[PDB]
Amino acid sequence: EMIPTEEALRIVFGVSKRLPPVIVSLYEALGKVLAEDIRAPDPLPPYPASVKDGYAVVASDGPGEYPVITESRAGNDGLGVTVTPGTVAYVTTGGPIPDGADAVVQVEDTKVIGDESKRVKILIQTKKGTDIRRVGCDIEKDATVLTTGERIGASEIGLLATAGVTMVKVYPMPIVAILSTGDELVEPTAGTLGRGQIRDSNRAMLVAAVMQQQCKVVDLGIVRDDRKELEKVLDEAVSSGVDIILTSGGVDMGDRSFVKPLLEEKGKVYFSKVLMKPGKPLTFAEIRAKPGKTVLAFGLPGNPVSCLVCFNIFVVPTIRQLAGWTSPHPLRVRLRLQEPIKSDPIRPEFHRAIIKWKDNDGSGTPGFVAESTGHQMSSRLLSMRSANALLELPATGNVLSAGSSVSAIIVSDISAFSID
Amino acid sequence: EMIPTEEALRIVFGVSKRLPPVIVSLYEALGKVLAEDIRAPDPLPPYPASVKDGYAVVASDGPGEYPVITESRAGNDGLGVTVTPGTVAYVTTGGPIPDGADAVVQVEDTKVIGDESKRVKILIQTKKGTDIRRVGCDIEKDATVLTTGERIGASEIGLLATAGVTMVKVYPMPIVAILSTGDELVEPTAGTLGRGQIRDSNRAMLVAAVMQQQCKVVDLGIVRDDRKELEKVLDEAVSSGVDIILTSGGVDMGDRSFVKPLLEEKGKVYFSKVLMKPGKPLTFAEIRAKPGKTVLAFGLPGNPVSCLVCFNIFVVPTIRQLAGWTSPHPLRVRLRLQEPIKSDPIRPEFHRAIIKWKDNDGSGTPGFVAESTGHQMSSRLLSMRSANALLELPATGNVLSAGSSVSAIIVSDISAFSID
Ligand SMILES: [Mg+2]
Ligand SMILES: [Mg+2]
Repeated sequence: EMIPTEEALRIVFGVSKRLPPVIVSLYEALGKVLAEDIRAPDPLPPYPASVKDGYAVVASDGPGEYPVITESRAGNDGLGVTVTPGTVAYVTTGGPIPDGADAVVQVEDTKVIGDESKRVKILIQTKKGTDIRRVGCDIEKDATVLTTGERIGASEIGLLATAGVTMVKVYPMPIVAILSTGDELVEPTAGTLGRGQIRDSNRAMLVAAVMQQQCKVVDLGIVRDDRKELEKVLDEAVSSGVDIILTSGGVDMGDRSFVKPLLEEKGKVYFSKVLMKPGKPLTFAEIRAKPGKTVLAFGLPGNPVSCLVCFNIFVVPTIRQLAGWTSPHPLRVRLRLQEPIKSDPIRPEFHRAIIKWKDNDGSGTPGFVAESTGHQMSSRLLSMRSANALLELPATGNVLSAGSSVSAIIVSDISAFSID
Repeated sequence: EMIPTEEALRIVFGVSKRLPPVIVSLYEALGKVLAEDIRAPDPLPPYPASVKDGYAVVASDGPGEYPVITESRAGNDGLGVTVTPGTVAYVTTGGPIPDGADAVVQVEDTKVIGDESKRVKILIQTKKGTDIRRVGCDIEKDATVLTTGERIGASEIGLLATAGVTMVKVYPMPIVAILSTGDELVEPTAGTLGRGQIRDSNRAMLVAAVMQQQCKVVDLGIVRDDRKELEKVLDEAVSSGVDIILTSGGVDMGDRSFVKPLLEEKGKVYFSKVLMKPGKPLTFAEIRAKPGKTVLAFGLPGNPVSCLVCFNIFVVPTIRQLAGWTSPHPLRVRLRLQEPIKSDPIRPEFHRAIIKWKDNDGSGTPGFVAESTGHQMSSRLLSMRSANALLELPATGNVLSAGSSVSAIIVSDISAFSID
């Protein structure tokens, strides 16, 4: 009954489809994947431009004293002026090279002479083309500067701005609906708890996890253990326009667990048991919204750790696939254990760790190392605290010694890792 | 005159100060650093809770047929009912254990008997405490679940919700003002460019870079090469409440470069020349806003590459330090070059690369590898395209062969790295 994680992931990958592209403004494009190629409408620079503050010269003149016939910093400066042999022009970095000049001698290789007509001493012999950016040096006209499937970061925004593109065709992020289930739950605003009550922590945790993925959230609240109630919430969520529904709890054993029977009634359940610790009751379904698009549903396990681990392993790549990422899979690295860890005898375990890069990983060479977050019980959300990786432990039941190597899934921005 | 990058960074670190903490809502706390410890007001679970769907029993009774005297799923279910020797109670996962029961036998190790009073056959001999979470098992009452200086991610939001904390004391992000300088610039909305004009790309690039750091941006636009004009913009920016001002251009040589003289007049310039390629004219200053707080100013170089490299190396750790990060420094790793690279003979170079983790880094062991983004000229923003690292090349002027190892600064979320 329990399918391997690799199979469950292949099923999710084959079912999930990229969202239709949209047109957004320049700053709305940040973080999104391009759905069109971007072409430069003009060259960069669009005019021969100086690399230095100095003088535009005729290289063959060589060292000597010359009159300064114009000054060129921007725009129309020096328009219609020709730098002929025996003359020079002052230029600032980025200034347009006047017609006739063929090199720039930086100001450090010159000296101003006299005082009232402007004259300069060129102190070196330069070569044609020195310290000039030719037209199209950096970007040629009609070059493809960005391509469909490329994710937009800060330099890509810079390239869009360079090319004068301020309305961009991209793949959008999915809209995600989230609900919690359970008669024992109370809102996280609750003070004193009554007997048999706990605060709903999964919903806020998932809202935050989805916010970190840059998706709009639809918070559907706490749903009680009543089939008709959950049916109504799920039906309205499916017809609301969301792309993904996340539930937690009420998906495994127990006589008031209605998520799985409702997903089986409303859509197609691809799996409901995965060979993994934590996360074995994870349920994945596809529901058709009536005209009419597809909605993906993840029936996440109720235990807090299980809920977040399943989100990290299955929901994150699904969000990325819907958002057009060509490489949605998580970064996996190899690392060395800083302490001994016992694997499970039946299920491959995703053991929470805090990893860091060290100059010596224990073997004399630089590498990542990992520390366990401690007890791994699925009810213990403190085992996720500060965890930036999931160690992929095989189902051997053996104690993996300190210094041994394992594969690890990196789950939090690797560029925000705390240094050793 | 050119100070080493390590010295420039130490100066910035010593001058930069953590911002005063504020109180925010639960979801506004995501991404922020805690400025208080968080204590659990009650235990998790706050009642003895079942780990399984099954029956709460007296362990010493052993296998046998017993009447089901109550059912417990949440809240007050089973309140006042005592499970005595010779009786059992049905329980769902998370349900409160009735008084008198001391173990749970999961439903798979039982069978329902008869049909009309409820009776069950317990098929195993269990042990006291099996499949029960004692009060405080996961979190003890008054335990510190989160500490001052801890960054809040999704699991931390979950822990805040668990503890009923929905108003959180955190360090805020800095507010950042951004402007571009130059008579040659036009807005990125411009179509056909006139002679000697280019689109302003640095400002949008920096707005995006600051957005990626989760800071509010104040966009001050294009400023022309006029001392009084820039003075007015800088003066108003300083008194606006921002914490950081970023300029680009007009900071090195040239007779219409007013950023450096204005920073020297209005505040204290700590350095204006750094021994690095690109980025050597980087200028750093502290300005006092009149009552009255300190404002940090970075006079970034005008060349697009230089502008973003300096942002990545100097501004990012400054943002993080202001936002209370205890480890603001960028992740540095060791990696192997996939192609030969020529270092500079005078300045240590921050060479743009696209890095990835490989199962074989070329030496037979897993590791990061790097490819150059190509020509590294500072006017060529295409050299930043897709770059996720800066290779730290020493100032040797030698060709570093393919297969050699270098240090690299990771500049983009390592958990969003495209896999090999
Ligand atoms: Mg439940
Ligand atoms: Mg300028």
